[PDB]
Amino acid sequence: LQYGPLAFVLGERTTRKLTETSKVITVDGNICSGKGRLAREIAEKLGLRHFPEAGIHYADSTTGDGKPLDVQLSGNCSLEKFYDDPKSNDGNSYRLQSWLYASRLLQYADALEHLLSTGQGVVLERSIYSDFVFLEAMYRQGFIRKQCVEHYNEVKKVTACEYLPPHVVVYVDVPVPEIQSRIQKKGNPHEMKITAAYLQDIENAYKKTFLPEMSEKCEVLQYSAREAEDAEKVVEDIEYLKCDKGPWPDQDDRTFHRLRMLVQNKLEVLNYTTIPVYLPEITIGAHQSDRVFQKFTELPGRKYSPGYNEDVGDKWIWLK
Amino acid sequence: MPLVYMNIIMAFAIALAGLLMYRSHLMSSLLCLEGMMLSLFIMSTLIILNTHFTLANMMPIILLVFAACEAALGLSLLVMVSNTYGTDYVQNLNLLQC
Amino acid sequence: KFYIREPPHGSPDWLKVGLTLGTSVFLWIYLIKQHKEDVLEYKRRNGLE
Amino acid sequence: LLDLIWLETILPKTTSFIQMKMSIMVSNQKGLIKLYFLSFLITIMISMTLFNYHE
Amino acid sequence: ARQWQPDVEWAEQFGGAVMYPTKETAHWKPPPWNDVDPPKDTLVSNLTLNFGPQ
Amino acid sequence: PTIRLQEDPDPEDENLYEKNPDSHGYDKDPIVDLWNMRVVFFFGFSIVLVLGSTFVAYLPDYRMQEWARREAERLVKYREANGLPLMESNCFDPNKIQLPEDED
Amino acid sequence: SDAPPLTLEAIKDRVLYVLKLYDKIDPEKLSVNSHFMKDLGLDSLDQVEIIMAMEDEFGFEIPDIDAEKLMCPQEIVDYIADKKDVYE
Amino acid sequence: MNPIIYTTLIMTVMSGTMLVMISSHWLLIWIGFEMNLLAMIPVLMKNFNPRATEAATKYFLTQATASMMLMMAIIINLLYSGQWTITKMFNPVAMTMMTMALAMKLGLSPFHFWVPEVTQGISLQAGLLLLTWQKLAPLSVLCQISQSINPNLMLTMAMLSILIGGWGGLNQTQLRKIMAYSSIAHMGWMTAVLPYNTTMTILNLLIYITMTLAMFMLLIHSSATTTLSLSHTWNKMPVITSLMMVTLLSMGGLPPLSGFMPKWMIIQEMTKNESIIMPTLMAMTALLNLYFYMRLAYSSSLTMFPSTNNMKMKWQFEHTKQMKLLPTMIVLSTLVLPMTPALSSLN
Amino acid sequence: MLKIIIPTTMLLPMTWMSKHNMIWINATVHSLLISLISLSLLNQLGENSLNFSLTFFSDSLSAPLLVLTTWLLPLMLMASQSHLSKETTTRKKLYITMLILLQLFLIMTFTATELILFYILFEATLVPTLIIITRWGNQTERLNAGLYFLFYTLAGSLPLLVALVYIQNTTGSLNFLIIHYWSHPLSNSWSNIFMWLACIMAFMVKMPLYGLHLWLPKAHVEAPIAGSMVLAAVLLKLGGYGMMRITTILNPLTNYMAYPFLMLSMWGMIMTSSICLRQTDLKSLIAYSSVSHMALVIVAIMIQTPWSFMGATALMIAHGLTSSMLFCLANTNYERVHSRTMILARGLQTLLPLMATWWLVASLTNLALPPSINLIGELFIITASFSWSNITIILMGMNMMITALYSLYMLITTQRGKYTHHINNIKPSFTRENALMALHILPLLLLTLNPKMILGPLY
Ligand SMILES: CCCCCCCCCCCCCCCCCC(=O)OC[C@H](COP(=O)([O-])OCC(O)COP(=O)([O-])OC[C@@H](COC(=O)CCCCCCCCCCCCCCCCC)OC(=O)CCCCCCCCCCCCCCCCC)OC(=O)CCCCCCCCCCCCCCCCC
Ligand SMILES: CCCCCCCCCCCCCCCCC[C@@H](O)O[C@H](CO[C@H](O)CCCCCCCCCCCCCCC)COP(=O)(O)OCC[N+](C)(C)C
Ligand SMILES: CCCCCCCCCCCCCCCCC[C@@H](O)O[C@H](CO[C@H](O)CCCCCCCCCCCCCCC)COP(=O)(O)OCC[N+](C)(C)C
Ligand SMILES: CCCCCCCCCCCCCCCCC[C@@H](O)O[C@H](CO[C@H](O)CCCCCCCCCCCCCCC)COP(=O)(O)OCC[N+](C)(C)C
Ligand SMILES: CCCCCCCC/C=C\CCCCCCCC(=O)O[C@H](COC(=O)CCCCCCC/C=C/CCCCCCCC)COP(=O)(O)OCCN
Ligand SMILES: CCCCCCCCCCCC(=O)SCCNC(=O)CCNC(=O)[C@H](O)C(C)(C)COP(=O)(O)O
Ligand SMILES: Nc1ncnc2c1ncn2[C@@H]1O[C@H](COP(=O)(O)OP(=O)(O)O)[C@@H](O)[C@H]1O
Repeated sequence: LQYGPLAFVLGERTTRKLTETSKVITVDGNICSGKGRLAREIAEKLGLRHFPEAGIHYADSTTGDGKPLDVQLSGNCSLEKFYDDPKSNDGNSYRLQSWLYASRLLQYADALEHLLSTGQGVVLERSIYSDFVFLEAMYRQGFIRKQCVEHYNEVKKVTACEYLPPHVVVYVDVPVPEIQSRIQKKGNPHEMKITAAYLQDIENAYKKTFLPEMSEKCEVLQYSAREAEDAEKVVEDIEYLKCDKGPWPDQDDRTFHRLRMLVQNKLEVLNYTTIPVYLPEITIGAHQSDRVFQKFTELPGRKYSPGYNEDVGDKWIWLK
Repeated sequence: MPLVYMNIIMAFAIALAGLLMYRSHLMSSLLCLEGMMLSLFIMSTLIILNTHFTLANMMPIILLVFAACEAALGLSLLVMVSNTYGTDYVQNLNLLQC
Repeated sequence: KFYIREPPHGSPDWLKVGLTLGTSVFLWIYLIKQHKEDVLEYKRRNGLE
Repeated sequence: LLDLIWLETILPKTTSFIQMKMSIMVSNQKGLIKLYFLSFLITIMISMTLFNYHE
Repeated sequence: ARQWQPDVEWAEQFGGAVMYPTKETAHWKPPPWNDVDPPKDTLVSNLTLNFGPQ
Repeated sequence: PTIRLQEDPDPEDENLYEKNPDSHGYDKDPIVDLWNMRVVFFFGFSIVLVLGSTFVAYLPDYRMQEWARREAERLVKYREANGLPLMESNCFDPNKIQLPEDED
Repeated sequence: SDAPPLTLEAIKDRVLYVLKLYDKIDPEKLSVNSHFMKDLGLDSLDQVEIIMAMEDEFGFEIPDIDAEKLMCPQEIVDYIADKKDVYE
Repeated sequence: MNPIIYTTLIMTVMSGTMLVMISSHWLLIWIGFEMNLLAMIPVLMKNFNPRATEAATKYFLTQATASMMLMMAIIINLLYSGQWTITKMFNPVAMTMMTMALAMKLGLSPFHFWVPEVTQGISLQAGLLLLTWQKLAPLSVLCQISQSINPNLMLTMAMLSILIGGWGGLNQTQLRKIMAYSSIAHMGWMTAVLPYNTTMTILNLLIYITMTLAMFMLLIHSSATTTLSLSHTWNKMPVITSLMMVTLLSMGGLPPLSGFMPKWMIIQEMTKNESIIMPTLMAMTALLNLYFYMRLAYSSSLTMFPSTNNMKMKWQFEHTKQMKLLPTMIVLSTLVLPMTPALSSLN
Repeated sequence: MLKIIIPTTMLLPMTWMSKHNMIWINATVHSLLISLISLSLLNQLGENSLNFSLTFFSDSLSAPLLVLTTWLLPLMLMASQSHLSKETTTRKKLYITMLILLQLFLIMTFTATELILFYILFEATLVPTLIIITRWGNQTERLNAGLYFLFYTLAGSLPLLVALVYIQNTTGSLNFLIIHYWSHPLSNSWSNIFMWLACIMAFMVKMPLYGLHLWLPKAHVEAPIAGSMVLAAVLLKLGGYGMMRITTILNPLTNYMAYPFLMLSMWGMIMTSSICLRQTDLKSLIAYSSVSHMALVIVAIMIQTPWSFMGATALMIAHGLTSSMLFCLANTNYERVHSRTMILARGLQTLLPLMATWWLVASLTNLALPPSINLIGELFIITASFSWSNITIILMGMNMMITALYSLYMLITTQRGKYTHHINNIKPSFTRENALMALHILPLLLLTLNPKMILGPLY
């Protein structure tokens, strides 16, 4: 019995599952910080499910087999090319930013569904609430136009309004020269082309806008590079928080019912990401749309519904 | 028909004209609705009393009950509109066109 | 295979399949019997047989 | 003169123009109840007089 | 050598509030993507009262 | 980008003679194309065109043209033998016609 | 429909009508290029009052900055044209 | 809103309609209308989104004015004859008042103004309810009093509804307003034949209801409320767009589809009553509805509009909740004409 | 009659269950076999029709039309499969489904005994044609053309429905046999005048009559090759068939009300033939020649004589074959140069000699060279018109001189002269195209030896 109004009528409620450890936690920070390791250790210590940061192929890992699909059939954008040519005339930068926002929205829906169905907490690296810091740095560096920013804000206005922000916002603050040195030592040839102005703009967006408006609804935990490696201190700091500022205690059983009916059915989650606003960076002609959709359908397990593909070993199809 | 019957019918017609001609306030239109209900009550009661239809004497009372359900409904809407605009003016109800 | 287990899979829901087939068979049997009784009643009323 | 202009002008172009004008006239309502409720009052009076007063 | 299909310039004719824009109707705007208008932050004034001295 | 979208370039047409110098212009697959040619030729020229035309040519005289000629021959023979007119101006016997009362 | 396509001549006419409505200025004297201080003998507070009158006339906020320079009618017309995006 | 409260409000709406349709007393019919409106107001406001508040306020005002007129017609009929049974309305002034009140309840022209606004203001499910279930009670009342309906007034209102629906639909890019104008035109078709044959009215109502259910369920499946949003469906679900095009063809009245059956059955009936000009005008006027259905078919299925990059994400997910009666609705709304004589089961 | 209808219906599941690379072969073979079976309807009586059942009947007028309809389907499939090569399997199956549904509707239309059933099928033929034009056309005008096709027809045919259900309410039946046996004269009144107009304009729009012909140069030009073939060959003849059927109940009013249509046809013949002389689009030239040819059929039906009816039937069949061939011939060059402009590609006889022979034969049949059945129908109509009025010889003769002028012009512009230098992609003709032309032209010439099979019921 899939959750729905009938299951709400006979019994099942979500407020009974919450046991003070729900605590949706997001661990933000600039590029090449230690936020991923810190988030993994936090999820290990607190017994929470960890969600690795959503990339271009995040949606592939949740559908069919978790293997990533071709970049043509999924994403249609390249981060490596974005580092190589941030001002390319094929619209790669904003297409990548919009795809990443959609992936973050999908991952947030998945995390909220997990929390509301099992009661166990979730940890994330970034979220839809901190995605914009990459957009602003893109716009201030002249990589995207103003129309792309307006389209991003239109998509964010009608999507983020349907979800509850995280309880705990962990920020790892690492100065620009240190992340520059870490990038140089990392060895990725594409990642070394990041200008210090880009990283400075990301930091400016994080500190000037994101954290001030995150701190007015819940407590924010800022840490430095050296004290981020001490995960037990951060974990007990989270343990001794006083969460009384967010809307999470102000949530009833009917509000949780609506939210849980929204977090499943991912088609409704992604409804407004494809609004009919025709920007060249993301609009695709009819011929290319048709060719790529036909190419997607010819994938081994994508022609029918998940249980009705005779070419991946599904059986008893004629009786389902 | 006596003069009382056409006086009650005229009161109903006046209240209907008052409802159909909005000025600014929704509350004024709701008052016109209540006035129409009152004229209907008086007319039906007069007809029932004149003809000594004994059972029908319960009919006007029922007519009153569903009058209140209409008032309480309308007032409810007047709250919500007010909460959107700080005013019960009918000019603010223009988001939807034809 | 697939990432999510896809609970609806190679083992079809046999309760649902049995219910569907039973409903179809019961409907067909009822229709056959109804037609037989209708023919008998019609022939009885019209003095044919 | 005939095939591409006047035969077009008389039957199909005139029809499309008239239908478009009528559509614009019909659908151009600002959505104010104060206007079409007064229209309702006019309609009710016209029905009471034209149709009911001659049966 | 390719069949014509609609492009952005063709599709934009159906994106307005009405099919045939008119001088007065050209100022009509399409409804929001969700049917949610921006909240009208109407300033509901508080009553200001003197308590005392009398 | 001064372009309005991401679109595929218009592809150039394929010449069936490039990969199949004897192509018949039915399909890209040589065997399927050859069998399409054979089936079209056999069922269009050999079956419908020849056998159908022969069938139409030898259709029996259901229109009764020979019958009408024979009946006309018999009537002409009889009427010339008796001396009666070959055709009558009236197709219906006037004894079976009931005209209205009077001419005025 | 909305407001008509206002032109530069309309801006100039409204500006000069407002200025001739000021008591401390003789109407026939002032020109389009006349400085407020040097030609008309006005001080800073009179210029502030004139700017507020312009704000009332054209209905948009002119900050304290970008008002310390509008020193003849002509620069006022330029400021209004730039803000309202009119060119002809 | 709680699912139990939603279920009880839906039950109250259907209970009001049933009370209207099973009552022999005018007071109980009026009570059924009152109950239906009372339970219907919150259904339109299920999602707050202040446009729904505007739609509910407009709907309440219109329906309450109609209810007041209905009660006055009842009381005048009682005054001129001490009768409470629903019958041929012994007084003609009361008959005119009731005809106007029921036309206002249905949305016939020139009382049609509220329908496009209310339909656009509410969600698609609320619009489905408003355009399908809400027509039963006034039409059921009209069928019971048809022998006393003044043909002139009713036919004038029917012709006005057909003309106005056809003209209003032409200027619409929003799908809900298109549905509303289609509803107005079909209402006019329904009430045109009512004084002559109520079986044809019932047949038209059933065919219109099944076609409307098909269209609304299809627009729910692909969450599109505008033309440009519906132009993206081919790149996600081509089958949905194909079935939508076939249903749109049926609603235009094209043979051999189902939507041809009512018009064909109405014109014939109107001809047996020596009405020739009226059916000809109605048949030629329905071509406007056909045109603005065909424009939508052009936008959604017969051509391919440009799409967006994020649509690729949507390729990886399936529609979760499924409408079980949608296939039956589509089949009944398209492939039913050969079973036309079954209409004799409706009388 | 079901021995033709049911196999046509079985073509649909056969197409949908066929392999991805076998749909064309199966469709062509089985449509050819259905043509072979449909040949048996040519065995007609001399007195009455073939009344198979209460629903379907066959006549000396409808049997040749049925044979032409069934024969056209394999040709449409052969001509379609080249430009639909890059198409997905499901959409090819949908296109073939459109063609099969059109054929089924036409077969049922030409044999329906009852006028309302005939009307329903004659309207059902609109949906597949509209879908074909507006979905598989090549240019952006295909949408507009579709609308012109849809509303020109319906605006004419909606009154007809109103008339038909009217007649059954006064005579009691719409069966064509009962209608013919129980015929009564039409009195001279305004009501009868408008009943005459309602029963005629629907078919006149389909011919099309000059004045209401604007939909044809759009629909035929913007449609794909199979769409234009079916539109020219069969769908135009629906109006002629309907008029020939329904003129039974219109006498003697037709003696008075035929004058405006007769004048329109006799002058629009000249007008369309003259238009053909100045046409930059070859397909548009062919489409206008269709209107010029169909005006003669309208005249013949209006004057109501046995010779005129025989000529109308023969001309209808001959025009179907000739116009289908001309459209295919134009499409062959279109798929080479991808333009419909006549003067773009010249001197093609040097580069494609056998296709030049096909062009010459098609042009010869277009200008009614004796003893082609085109000439037979034309001459019979001209003789009947001469009996109707001698002065008609002035117009008809003029038409002939113009018809030969724009035909050979069309032949000279595209075949003779010198080839254009820059066009270097003109490949040799395929066996598919040559066989398509041969299967167009061979029956046309074969019908000369047995013309009574296309001369209709008045023979
Ligand atoms: C001439 C002959 C022909 C006659 C023709 C008749 C007319 C033809 C059809 C007319 C038009 C039909 C229009 C249908 C409207 C549908 C609206 C709707 O519900 O939403 C749309 C819905 C929304 O889709 P969705 O987005 O996926 O859903 C999201 C949820 O809505 C998200 O919301 P949620 O989260 O809140 O989910 C809650 C959900 C889940 O529900 C639950 O969880 C269930 C929990 C139980 C709650 C316990 C409640 C008990 C307490 C309440 C008691 C109330 C008492 C009232 C009585 C008072 C008496 C005075 O419940 C619902 O969604 C709706 C519940 C519906 C309940 C219906 C009850 C019927 C009432 C009947 C009353 C009559 C009584 C007798 C009267 C006597 C006189 C007085 O879409 C559809 O349902 C598809 C359309 C299907 C329509 C039916 C098709 C045609 C009918 C065919 C059947 C055969 C008919 C003939 C039978 C003849 C006799 C045998
Ligand atoms: C490439 C090289 C070219 C040159 C070299 C070729 C060598 C010469 C070959 C050409 C032959 C010349 C023809 C000369 C005429 C002789 C044939 C004639 O005798 O047959 C006719 C017979 O012709 C047929 O009747 C006509 C055939 C019917 C055509 C139907 C087409 C097949 C259907 C295809 C579908 C097309 C749709 C059409 C819609 C109507 C006579 O008709 P009829 O006077 O009676 O017969 C009298 C005796 N009977 C009655 C006992 C039989
Ligand atoms: C699109 C086609 C229509 C679809 C409609 C829905 C299909 C599902 C069937 C609905 C099930 C309910 C009917 C069967 C239950 C028993 C009915 C019985 O209880 O009620 C009788 C009534 O029976 C129903 O009327 C018969 C229902 C049959 C509906 C089918 C007719 C469709 C029209 C023909 C189009 C072809 C479609 C066929 C299906 C593909 C009592 O008759 P009566 O109370 O004295 O008359 C009421 C009306 N009066 C008083 C005003 C005269
Ligand atoms: C672009 C192509 C479109 C298609 C063209 C269709 C043509 C339709 C025209 C129909 C032809 C005749 C119709 C009616 C017959 C006669 C009409 C009239 O002109 O003749 C006189 C009619 O008298 C008067 O003139 C009345 C008619 C005047 C009003 C009609 C308007 C004519 C103006 C042209 C309109 C254009 C038609 C096409 C619309 C687009 C005859 O004198 P009268 O002896 O007394 O009446 C005899 C008729 N009876 C027996 C019924 C009594
Ligand atoms: C591409 C455009 C083609 C245009 C097609 C439209 C032409 C159709 C001509 C009129 C159609 C309506 C006829 C209805 C069917 C006739 C049945 C009948 O006989 O009824 C008449 C009624 O006839 C009418 O009422 C018809 C009047 C016209 C009403 C609609 C006007 C439509 C336009 C008419 C003028 C145009 C005609 C030519 C148009 C040519 C194309 C431009 C008499 O019946 P009773 O009342 O019983 O009389 C005996 C007892 N008293
Ligand atoms: C209803 C009546 C209510 C009355 C309420 C009165 C309120 C009193 C408010 C008092 C506030 C002050 O004094 S504020 C103190 C003002 N003092 C100074 O500014 C000192 C330097 N003076 C100058 O620079 C020029 O002389 C200057 C005059 C400014 C011209 O400026 P411009 O050179 O740039 O034109
Ligand atoms: N919203 C975004 N926009 C652009 N690039 C992003 C975005 N999010 C992540 N990235 C890129 O993804 C890469 C790895 O992510 P990052 O968090 O910086 O390091 P890590 O997670 O491995 O510790 C980086 O090169 C970063 O720039």
